[PDB]
Amino acid sequence: SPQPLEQIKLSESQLSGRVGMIEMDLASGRTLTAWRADERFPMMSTFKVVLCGAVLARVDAGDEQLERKIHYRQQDLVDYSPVSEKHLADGMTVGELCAAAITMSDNSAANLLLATVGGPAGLTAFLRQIGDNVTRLDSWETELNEALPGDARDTTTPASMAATLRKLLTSQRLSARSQRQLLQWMVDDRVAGPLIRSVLPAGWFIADKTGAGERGARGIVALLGPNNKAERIVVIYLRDTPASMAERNQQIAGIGAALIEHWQR
Ligand SMILES: OC[C@H]1O[C@H](O[C@H]2[C@H](O)[C@@H](O)[C@H](OCCCCCCC3CCCCC3)O[C@@H]2CO)[C@H](O)[C@@H](O)[C@@H]1O
Repeated sequence: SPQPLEQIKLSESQLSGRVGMIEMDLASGRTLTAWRADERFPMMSTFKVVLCGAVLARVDAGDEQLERKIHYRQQDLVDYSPVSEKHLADGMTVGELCAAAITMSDNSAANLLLATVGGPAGLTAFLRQIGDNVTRLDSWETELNEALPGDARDTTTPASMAATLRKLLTSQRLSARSQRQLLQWMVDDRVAGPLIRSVLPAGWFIADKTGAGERGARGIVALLGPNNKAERIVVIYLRDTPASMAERNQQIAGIGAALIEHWQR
């Protein structure tokens, strides 16, 4: 593979799209590779990790319980609800809703959770409160995936998202149990995790959440590292490309491959 920045540039040229990327040491927050790290990209389903961080903050405060059941109606469901549509009769616990949102990308689960934190405005307030002054959620599922050209709504930047993920996972803002839960949900991703594992060299840790949206929007937030260790946060977003989903996937994979082949800093 080319060197990481070389590969990232090639991905833009080939997709005729914008790529944004950061690679960050998990333990220290040291920024390692960066590209358009201060530019705005749709979060899409990657927002669900931040959402469940806010939910866990409420649990830690005793204002929420992972075991609390939420009940809802078929008329509440939005597009793509593989787990939540199965529980119209019995409801789902808050913990199961976060598991469905993160591990299956369930959109109605995410909306039910989003309401518990005060909606898009509440989640944005939580972000400001942890010192992310950039990331913003404005819409619910599935409008938050619209990726309107030039729109600031429902965006993050690679740098802000990486810093925020690090805060949630390691800063002790969340309790020990909550930090561990948020990572385990990402470890358990069923959408992309198994596929990624199947193609990663032996010895590499992976945890992830992916997203997809309109106008080619695509992304991944991940923890990655050799020696079976979660060493670095890698955030990669794509926007404004007409390319097939297959090609967007392949380009993100190519950027990942370049980072892995050229890991030593
Ligand atoms: O610009 C597109 C690139 O497409 C390929 O990339 C290949 C790569 O050579 C191979 O090594 C990998 O297989 C392994 C996939 C690695 C996945 C890494 C997972 C990452 C994803 C991002 C977050 C952290 C984990 O596939 C991709 C896509 O076909 C080739 O390198 C080359 O044609 C071109 O430079």
